[PDB]
Amino acid sequence: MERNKLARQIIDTCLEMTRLGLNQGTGNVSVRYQDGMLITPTGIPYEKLTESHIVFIDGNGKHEEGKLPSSEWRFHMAAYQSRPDANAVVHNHAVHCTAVSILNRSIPAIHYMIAAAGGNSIPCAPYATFGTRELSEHVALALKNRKATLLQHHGLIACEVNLEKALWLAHEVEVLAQLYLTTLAITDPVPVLSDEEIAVVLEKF
Amino acid sequence: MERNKLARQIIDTCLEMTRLGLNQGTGNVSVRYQDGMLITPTGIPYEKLTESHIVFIDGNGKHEEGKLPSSEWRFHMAAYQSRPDANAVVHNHAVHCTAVSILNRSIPAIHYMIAAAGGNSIPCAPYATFGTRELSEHVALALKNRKATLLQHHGLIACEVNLEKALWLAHEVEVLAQLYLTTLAITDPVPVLSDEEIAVVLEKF
Amino acid sequence: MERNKLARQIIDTCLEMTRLGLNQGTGNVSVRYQDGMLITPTGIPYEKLTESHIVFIDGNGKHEEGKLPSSEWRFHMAAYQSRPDANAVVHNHAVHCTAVSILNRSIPAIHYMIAAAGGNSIPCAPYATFGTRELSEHVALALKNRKATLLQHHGLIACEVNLEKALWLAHEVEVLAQLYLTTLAITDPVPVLSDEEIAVVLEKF
Amino acid sequence: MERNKLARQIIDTCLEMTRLGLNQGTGNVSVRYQDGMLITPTGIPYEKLTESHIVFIDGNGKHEEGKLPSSEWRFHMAAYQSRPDANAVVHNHAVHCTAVSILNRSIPAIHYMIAAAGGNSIPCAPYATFGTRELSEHVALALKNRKATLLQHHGLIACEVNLEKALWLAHEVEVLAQLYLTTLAITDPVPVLSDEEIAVVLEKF
Ligand SMILES: [Zn+2]
Ligand SMILES: [Zn+2]
Ligand SMILES: [Zn+2]
Ligand SMILES: [Zn+2]
Repeated sequence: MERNKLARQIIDTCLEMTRLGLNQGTGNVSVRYQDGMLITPTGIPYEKLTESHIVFIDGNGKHEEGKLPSSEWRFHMAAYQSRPDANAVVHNHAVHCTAVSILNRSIPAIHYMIAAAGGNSIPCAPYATFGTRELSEHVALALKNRKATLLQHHGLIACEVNLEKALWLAHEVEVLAQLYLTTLAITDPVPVLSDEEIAVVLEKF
Repeated sequence: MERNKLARQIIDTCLEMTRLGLNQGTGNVSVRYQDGMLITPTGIPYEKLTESHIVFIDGNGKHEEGKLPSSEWRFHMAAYQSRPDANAVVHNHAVHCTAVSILNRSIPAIHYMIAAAGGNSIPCAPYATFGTRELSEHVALALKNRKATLLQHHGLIACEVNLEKALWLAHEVEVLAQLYLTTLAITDPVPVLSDEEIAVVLEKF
Repeated sequence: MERNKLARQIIDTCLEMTRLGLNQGTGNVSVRYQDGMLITPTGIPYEKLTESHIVFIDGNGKHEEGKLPSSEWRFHMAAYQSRPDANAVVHNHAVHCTAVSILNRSIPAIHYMIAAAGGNSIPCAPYATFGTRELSEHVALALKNRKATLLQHHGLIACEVNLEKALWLAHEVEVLAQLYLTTLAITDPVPVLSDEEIAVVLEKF
Repeated sequence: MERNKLARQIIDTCLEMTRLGLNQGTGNVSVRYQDGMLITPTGIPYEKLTESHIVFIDGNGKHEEGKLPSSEWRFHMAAYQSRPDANAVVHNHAVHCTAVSILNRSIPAIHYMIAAAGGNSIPCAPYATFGTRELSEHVALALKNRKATLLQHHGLIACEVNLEKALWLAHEVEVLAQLYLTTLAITDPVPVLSDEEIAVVLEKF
């Protein structure tokens, strides 16, 4: 659990994300570490990334000297304080999720895998300018009882116990997003599973 | 026809499936073997899979010691008992097929390749919680006269004589799914080939 | 211009086609040769293809001994007799083109690249069972004044002077297909360029 | 900043563009150089491109002897004269952008990344035959206060300080295009961010 092993995984998650069709050189990834977090830097294209580029931001919000952390670092810190169990955070502007956040809609229970994020929906937190404390509060309120949330006019945040499951979850919500937009263009509303049905699935997971 | 050759093929089918855009670390593949089947395990990402991870489940539903078979193993066993000719089963949550299963619609004869699954349609079996005996019965009734079926709010099952044709068929039904949703957004109903026309194509295959 | 050099190119065109997202192990490719043509065989997956699998079919429709030519060989021969200038033929079931052939619509002049196929449209020939003489006649009538045509409920045929341009053209018509279906879901009709405008573009090419 | 280093980058941008899903052997790339520019040649498929194929066109519009510059070179020269700060130009026929240019619509502020191109929109310049002086004037007027523009019934032009950012920007506008068409099929108008909101984002960048 050294710093470089964690930094290598961050980078591999970036590469993997790009390969899955979710990143477009616009996302950012972090892990919980010591009293704060390790995050991707702003400005460096993912493919030029080396272990030594990863940035440490302490619990007070102070970042390592001579390194610029991602421009969206503040809602990574908000996630870690709102959800003590989260150890990794994945943010991207995946097209389908983002398109659903532009309609300012929550993703309802159109598929039983919606339970991976913890309930019968994927919420859409309200718009606030990237990098602000106001955006950070909306994110913290949306992650109180869900592991993933849309961000109106912006994209997605997913958190989990490690980077593997956070990427897995991020991908699953982009599939759910795609399903909802594809079915919504044909019929409105979209048929959903009942709350009873989701409660069984939750128990089963 | 040793166990490892069959296990290697299962793994290659997983890899291939992921490369074709159908799997997203959510499907499961099996082959008929001895008195039961060889299936993919639950919990291991496809890329960490080795021959020794594949799980044997006998005809009584008893799985090898210290191995966890996929969570969806019961409808693989239902397929093998409903269709004696099936020797391999491919299940995934391919986006277009799944989107059609959310509208709870059958895929009708919009293209002459619908005959690869054995008739003039791809049915949609009703919803039941994953991993249950009730889901297993719906699957068994849907595969009685077709080689592939949608599963409402869930995804797809395809079966054939070997893994090569089962993957081939699974991919073909995802193309058919895509065609139907793309045309359905423009016009409802979608023009179909007549039953007479499908009967000629069937004979020809 | 030996037989093996031509057979190697056929195979590379198959591989390339699959890489571009047009083939799904359902198309077939040919080249004009001697008094007939060299075509891909039926039944062999593209990746197992070797120079020695390619099939020669003479001008009388007689194929080499102990080799099965593609099941769709007859409209390849129809193309060569209807268009003396065509030296290669590419057929596939590319999703967007096929979706447009299911609406039984011609692709009109929504983009100036429609002139690559020779006019102000990409026609849609009427349905007839694959592999028949009736299908062959519709194809021959559609290619009289165009280098590419849709085939209702089926897919696409493109022909050109060599395999490079036939694949290039096939890809361009799949892009045109995608543009038309994407715009058609928003507005019906789709704005087009006037015949005057297409006549200038034609002259320019 | 030798000529070959610049020629190598042009080629890599072509390759990269094709890998991102934007090019289809139809775009063209240039860099500002000496008194004119270095551009891709017409007729050579991107994968056969070598440093020695790149063409130099002076400020008078005279191209190197025995080399044919792209057929769309004139609006590359128009870009360089309309925007002194642009050092690289990327043009392609990316499907979503092109589909939006067929509806002859501007892309409005549906996402905060619209500010990368310099304002609250991505304009759509009017149609004129490829390769003409009339097309060149529309492009010059559209790039006066934006770094990217759609071209009605045609595709996209993006310019920036270097090739890296010009490709990055071109990709971002294709994502914006996709978002707008996907949301437009569900609801018309598409919710946008207010001008006040975009003014803050602009300041922040
Ligand atoms: Zn963001
Ligand atoms: Zn499943
Ligand atoms: Zn065909
Ligand atoms: Zn162009």
